[PDB]
Amino acid sequence: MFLLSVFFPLLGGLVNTSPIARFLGHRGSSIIAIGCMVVAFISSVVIYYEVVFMGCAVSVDVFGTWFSVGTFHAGWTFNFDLLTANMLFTVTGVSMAVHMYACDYMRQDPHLNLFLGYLSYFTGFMCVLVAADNLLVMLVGWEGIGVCSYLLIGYWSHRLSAVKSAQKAILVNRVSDGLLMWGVLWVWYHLGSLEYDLLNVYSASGFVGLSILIGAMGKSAQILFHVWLADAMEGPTPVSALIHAATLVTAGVYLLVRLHIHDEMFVIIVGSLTAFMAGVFGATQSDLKRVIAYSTCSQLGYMMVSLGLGETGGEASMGHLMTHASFKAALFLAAGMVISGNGGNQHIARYGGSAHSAMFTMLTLMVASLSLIGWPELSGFYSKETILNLAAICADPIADVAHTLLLLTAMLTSAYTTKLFYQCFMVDFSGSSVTPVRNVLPILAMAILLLDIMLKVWVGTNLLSGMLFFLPWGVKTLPFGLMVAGILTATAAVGSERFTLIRFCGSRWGFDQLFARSPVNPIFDLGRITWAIGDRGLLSVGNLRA
Amino acid sequence: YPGGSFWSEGTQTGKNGFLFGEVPINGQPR
Amino acid sequence: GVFSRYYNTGLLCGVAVASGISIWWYNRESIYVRVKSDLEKEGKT
Amino acid sequence: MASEVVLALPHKLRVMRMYRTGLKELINWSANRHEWYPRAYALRQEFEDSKALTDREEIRKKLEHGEELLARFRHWEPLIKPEFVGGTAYSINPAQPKLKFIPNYDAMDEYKKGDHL
Amino acid sequence: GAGAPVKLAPRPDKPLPTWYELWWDNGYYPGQPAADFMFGAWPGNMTETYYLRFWSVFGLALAAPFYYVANFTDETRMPMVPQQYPAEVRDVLVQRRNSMLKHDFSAPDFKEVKDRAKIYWTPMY
Amino acid sequence: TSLDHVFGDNSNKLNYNFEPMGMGSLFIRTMVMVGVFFFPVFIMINDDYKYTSFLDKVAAAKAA
Amino acid sequence: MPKVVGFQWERYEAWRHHPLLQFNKRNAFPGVGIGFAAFLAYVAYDKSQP
Amino acid sequence: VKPPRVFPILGSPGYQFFAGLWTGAMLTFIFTSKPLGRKEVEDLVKYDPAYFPEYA
Amino acid sequence: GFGGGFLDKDSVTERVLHVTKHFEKIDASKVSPAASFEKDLGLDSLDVVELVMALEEEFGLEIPDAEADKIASVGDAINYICSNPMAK
Amino acid sequence: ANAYHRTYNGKPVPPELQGADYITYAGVTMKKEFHLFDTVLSKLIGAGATFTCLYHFYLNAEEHWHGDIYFFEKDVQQNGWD
Amino acid sequence: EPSWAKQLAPKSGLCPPEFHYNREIWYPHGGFYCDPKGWRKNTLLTLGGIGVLLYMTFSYSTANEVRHMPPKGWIPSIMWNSNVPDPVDFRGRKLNRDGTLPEGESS
Amino acid sequence: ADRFPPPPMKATQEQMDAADVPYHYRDYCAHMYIDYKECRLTSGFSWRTKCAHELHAYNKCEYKEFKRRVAIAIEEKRRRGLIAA
Ligand SMILES: CCCCCCCCCCCCCCCCCCCC(=O)O[C@H](COC(=O)CCCCCCCCCCCCCC)COP(=O)(O)OCCN
Ligand SMILES: CCCCCCCCCCCCCCCCCCCC(=O)O[C@H](COC(=O)CCCCCCCCCCCCCC)COP(=O)(O)OCCN
Ligand SMILES: CCCCCCCCCCCC(=O)SCCNC(=O)CCNC(=O)[C@H](O)C(C)(C)COP(=O)(O)O
Repeated sequence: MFLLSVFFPLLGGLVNTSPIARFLGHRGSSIIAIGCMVVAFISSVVIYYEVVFMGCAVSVDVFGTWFSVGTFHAGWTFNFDLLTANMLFTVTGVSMAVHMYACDYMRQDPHLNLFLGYLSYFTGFMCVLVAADNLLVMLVGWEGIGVCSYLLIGYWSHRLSAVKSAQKAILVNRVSDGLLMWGVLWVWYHLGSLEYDLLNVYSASGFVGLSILIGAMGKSAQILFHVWLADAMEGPTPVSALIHAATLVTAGVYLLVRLHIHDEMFVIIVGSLTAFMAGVFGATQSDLKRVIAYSTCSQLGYMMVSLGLGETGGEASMGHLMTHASFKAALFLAAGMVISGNGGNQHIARYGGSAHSAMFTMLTLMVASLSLIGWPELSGFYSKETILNLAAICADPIADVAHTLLLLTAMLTSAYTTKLFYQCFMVDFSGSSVTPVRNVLPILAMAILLLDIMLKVWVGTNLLSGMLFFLPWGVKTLPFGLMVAGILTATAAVGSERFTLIRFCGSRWGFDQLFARSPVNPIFDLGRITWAIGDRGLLSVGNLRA
Repeated sequence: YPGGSFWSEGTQTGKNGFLFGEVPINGQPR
Repeated sequence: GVFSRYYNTGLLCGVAVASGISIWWYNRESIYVRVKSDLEKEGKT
Repeated sequence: MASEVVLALPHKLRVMRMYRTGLKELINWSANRHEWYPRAYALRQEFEDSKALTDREEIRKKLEHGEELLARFRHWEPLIKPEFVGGTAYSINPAQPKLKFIPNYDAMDEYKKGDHL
Repeated sequence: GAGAPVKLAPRPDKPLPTWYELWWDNGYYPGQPAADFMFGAWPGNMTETYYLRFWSVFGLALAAPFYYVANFTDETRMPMVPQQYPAEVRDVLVQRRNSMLKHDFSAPDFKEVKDRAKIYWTPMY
Repeated sequence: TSLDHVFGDNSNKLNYNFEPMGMGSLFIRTMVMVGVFFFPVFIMINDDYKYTSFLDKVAAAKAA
Repeated sequence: MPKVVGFQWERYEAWRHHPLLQFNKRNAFPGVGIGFAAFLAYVAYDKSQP
Repeated sequence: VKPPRVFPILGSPGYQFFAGLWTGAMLTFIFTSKPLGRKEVEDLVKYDPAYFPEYA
Repeated sequence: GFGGGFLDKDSVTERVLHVTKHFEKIDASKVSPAASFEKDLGLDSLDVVELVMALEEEFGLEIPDAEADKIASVGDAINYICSNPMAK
Repeated sequence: ANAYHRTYNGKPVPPELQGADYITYAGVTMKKEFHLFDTVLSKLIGAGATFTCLYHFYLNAEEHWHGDIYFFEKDVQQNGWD
Repeated sequence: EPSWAKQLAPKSGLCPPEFHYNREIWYPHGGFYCDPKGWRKNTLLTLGGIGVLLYMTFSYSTANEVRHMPPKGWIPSIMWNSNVPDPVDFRGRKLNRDGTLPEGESS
Repeated sequence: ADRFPPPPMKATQEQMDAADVPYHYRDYCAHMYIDYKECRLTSGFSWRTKCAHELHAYNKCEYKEFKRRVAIAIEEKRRRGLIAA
């Protein structure tokens, strides 16, 4: 059962993209994709119960040695331990519902089986990433999900902005991939191996944690790397759900939790600044998918700070990752159903009422939104409150500012999520297209993720749930009051007259515009210099006329 | 869906494109 | 959005109210004393 | 200030474009359409208070000030219907143009299908 | 809805600029710059001077509290010491520079453990 | 021109001269880029300087 | 005090307040009564009397 | 600006005042609640005769 | 359905006549196809701006500004809408 | 298709869209339609979520009214230490 | 009409009738709204081949799984794998293969 | 920490290796952690009701250690002069 969680989504992708799919068509390829995900989810459930609960890790030599020159030895080997089982359960369970949704959402697309094969490849490379036992097979998974993210973001290739969004995701992540590669070189040079179980670091040379942190900041879309994440909304809604829940953005946090070789000052500062920035960014957007994208960036900031706190903080970071994937995928699927019910419009000024959506879509948005804002005794309450209480008792003075930033971020999140519900359903109608979707497949796709939200409350992620870190009632129940403050403010729909702050925040602090000329235009101009002045000029040798 | 259901027959017969641009001449083998 | 002066006045009123609550929080008894007195009160029922 | 296109317009069309863009920017800055209706009425009453003017200098000063206001309050995220330019559904799955086909190209003039030297 | 109309981009009918490969013409109207916001009007008509001017205040407004707590506040602000361990368990736990147990000011080797948690970059020889 | 009344015409042209950036702007932004993207070089140079000045202090106060 | 000047927008778009286009409060919280009744039945079954 | 027709209480002056009141109170609790909590935690044990009988 | 992406003349005419009658000064009996906005109906320029924005709302269109400047009568609006493949 | 029918120009409503099943308001007619699968699945999942919230809140109500400190201090003072 | 156009597949019932897509192009994945006539039989045969691959990789995984620690209770891999060690619980006590405490401390 | 000395460890190294206790949980309440982990990992969905005693006892032990940590900090600050005695 253990190799069935990794191979078999890759097999589904291989089937649906090869000339076998010429004989199946759309109708047969949908069956193949859904079955190939159901099998992998069943295998991951067995792996989860064996490794997490009964504590028996399994190591598999899959395809022998990859390459071995000198003392640099990379093998095709997996290891299934606690983190790997957690990640496999989360990835396969989310990707199954996203496949069941995409087989109905992209029904009218002309190349449906190609899209399903790309989704399966993306899932399989994520499984390869988390199942690897050494750094090089991890890099296979890293670049595989990067390539499949490029193929899926720029799926509608006749649209130029989608193509440029895919290229932007590739380039922004390529900077951090370079830094991560140099960090792998440092790690191997000063420890002698590439396998995770032999990488126990107490005191290393600083470049190790910094360069691995930069490589993780690329994929997890932290500060000065978040710019690709918002533009990745050019792709279809299943792509966004799988990018923001289970694949891609959770890979850097997984890598930092696995290695635990960071220096906590950088991690805490980057995470808290990212959380506050993405909180204020999502409060001032009107595109329905961009608000959810910025909430993803904000929660990744929370997890970054938590893994900065310590080993218990690393466990809480993995726990928040696991519970975040379910309600984030549910939020994106419900938003896709609302968009399709309103004629493709993504602006929240053109919604309202309870006619453009099913009852189940509204229930899904409500329950996932309540889990995200930390409503008591739902799924996100346990993990988010654990991170907040662990940040309130850290003995680092830097974590004092980080906790304040997290509390402000919590109020902002409960503001804009309540605004997303309020604009979508509570206000009067201001669109003109009412085509509500009530198909069986997307409704069952949403119901599965709501079942996982219930499961996280009933069965915890780890042993931290129910442990009491001893805090006064004032410190403990303040995030509930911040949630209520966000709800009351957003339902009052109040606004400020400070329009220059509004347009500074709504334009997202001008990061893209400043990047358009601080590295980008200089790279183009230095290329002009090296070609025209150097190759055609200073180094050019002419002819002798006679 | 054609036929009124997901589980009906398909609706295409013949070449779905020509591999390598090769078209059969008079039914002869290539 | 909505430009409301009642909300803007409520913001400053809330700042003042919670400043008074914070002053009351500073001058409160110890939790040991509060628990001991609460248990002594319950034991006469 | 207006762009080089709007500065080339006749005066009537210049004022009409200013009123139209003001209504659209009020749509962009509002939360809903039901928020937008009384702001649209107020903008209409604002233009009605300068209808009976004759002095071209006062007209020019009011026109230029309003164009400066519209350049200031240009929304960074305008509301565009999805199937038009700048919308989210523009240029996704267009019908293919007619592409020509050459049948059996390898079988035409075999043994002489390389590059000359 | 596949097959929606889309307007085509015209071909060049005048002499081209020397550095024409900064425009992305994909065939449909409109084309774009090679990187967005490199030229043309920015969204909301803002400029680079606008963002640099607002950031010259806003950046120190965000870097101010971290500096204050990292230079004017220390471990003794906490009402309790870190989690206590037996010597055989603690002695390996505080070998990590990453650990939050080096902020235990009641430990007998508090200074020496803090002096061993200084970050270095070039490994010496 | 069959869709110009639906999506706009080709009359409005792009306002850009396709000219290189100014010399001082290019120099300043390149120096900032070198400082940001090559910060390990400056970190290691500072390490070498801080190491050799300590050996200077040792060699100075040792032979006295 | 004139405000009906220049294309009456409320009359033209008075269909936006159709009762089947509004927010429906009857099914705003589906199943919450059933879950509450099951919770009360569980509490009476388990915690109060035994 | 009018409130939504099925929720006219959201446009009431009392509701907007209460939302402002709660929001301002929580925002300043954010900054005040950390040293007050730390003092409460210290005072739990400081006034314990089982630990510090000198402070009663 | 009907038409190669274009709405029929009669339903477009009916919808435009419905949109045009939403003024206080308008007498309903004068509203007909090929009726001028200013000379025949008695609407100023701001009323015409509002009418074209309402027709944009009615047919789900983003009418370009140079095209909206040319619309000056009911028949002009009907002929413009019947030439839109994107008119719904 | 679209879920509402529009009338225009004061025309009569088409006769297929009249009766006890349709609602007309200001010239727009919509249909009162009941969907079974959507309603049953939403009610079942919502009842599950409500029970999951309420049961776990009931199991932790004393630690939520008081804090951790007060609840465990009362437990120590009332019911011994070791 | 060209001579080779009679050999080509029609546009399927999934494709909108006004969509044009150049039917001569051979797409490796199937192309525009692919709907072959015998697709249900091909789907069943590909499901059978996938089941063959599933059995092959299940056998390979079972042959190559290494457990360096005994589990803390009964795991479902005991049913199909004979290399799974006997469970040793959280207190260090050896257990039976069905996960129960042996005689001497049971019941 | 001499005024408030640590209690004896009730769990040996072999007992913590047998329960696979994470090395940052091997403190002066490790035996209660072993009991709580053993109860919860075998109780499935209904762990909050039938492992309530083990979790409550573990949290009570951690409360005792928390109070000792507060007392150690108070004594250290009193010795440094930061809090007047
Ligand atoms: C354009 C990009 C496309 C991307 C494609 C997907 C991503 C791929 C990424 C990784 C690629 C690795 C592929 C390696 C191929 C074989 C290499 C090993 C060769 C060999 O002789 O090894 C033996 C072969 O075993 C076996 O192969 C097992 C025996 C047969 C049983 C299982 C059959 C395979 C079923 C797979 C289903 C589909 C999965 C899709 C990946 C195993 O023994 P060893 O000598 O290594 O000894 C050690 C353990 N005994
Ligand atoms: C820190 C500083 C480091 C310095 C490092 C420098 C490295 C060297 C860089 C250059 C090395 C390559 C040198 C040859 C480059 C040739 C470039 C193209 C020349 C070419 O097209 O050839 C002919 C024209 O030039 C000619 O006729 C070229 C003739 C051969 C050129 C060299 C020989 C010159 C004579 C030798 C004596 C030089 C004086 C010694 C003091 C064509 O002609 P065609 O056939 O089309 O036209 C016939 C009608 N007439
Ligand atoms: C965000 C908000 C930004 C604010 C936007 C700017 C708001 C400022 C508005 C006030 C400024 C003005 O009135 S700008 C000055 C406008 N007034 C005039 O031009 C004098 C009248 N002359 C005429 O020719 C016509 O009446 C004419 C009205 C042009 C056409 O109407 P008709 O053809 O029917 O006749």
